[PDB]
Amino acid sequence: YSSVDTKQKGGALDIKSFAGVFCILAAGIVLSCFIAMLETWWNKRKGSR
Amino acid sequence: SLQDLSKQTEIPYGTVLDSAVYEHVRMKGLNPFERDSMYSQMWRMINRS
Repeated sequence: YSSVDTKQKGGALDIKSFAGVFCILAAGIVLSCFIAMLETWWNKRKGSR
Repeated sequence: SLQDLSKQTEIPYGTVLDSAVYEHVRMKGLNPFERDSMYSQMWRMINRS
């Protein structure tokens, strides 16, 4: 009956609350790998810097 | 106040066994006619185990 959940009068952040931040870094990692694929092909056609 | 003590979230409380205080809170807690949340929540904490 008591709705008084005692423990959460403030608290530290939790990895699972911060997950949405790491998603941006992960998307950056994925997109930089993908972009790197395009130069990794095209430099084979340039044969030069 | 006893309202705070029965609604606080930090400290366990109790009394001496078989005391007229323990029995008074029992009379306010186990009685079918008395139904105050304050006294009944005092009792449950006093009634545990």
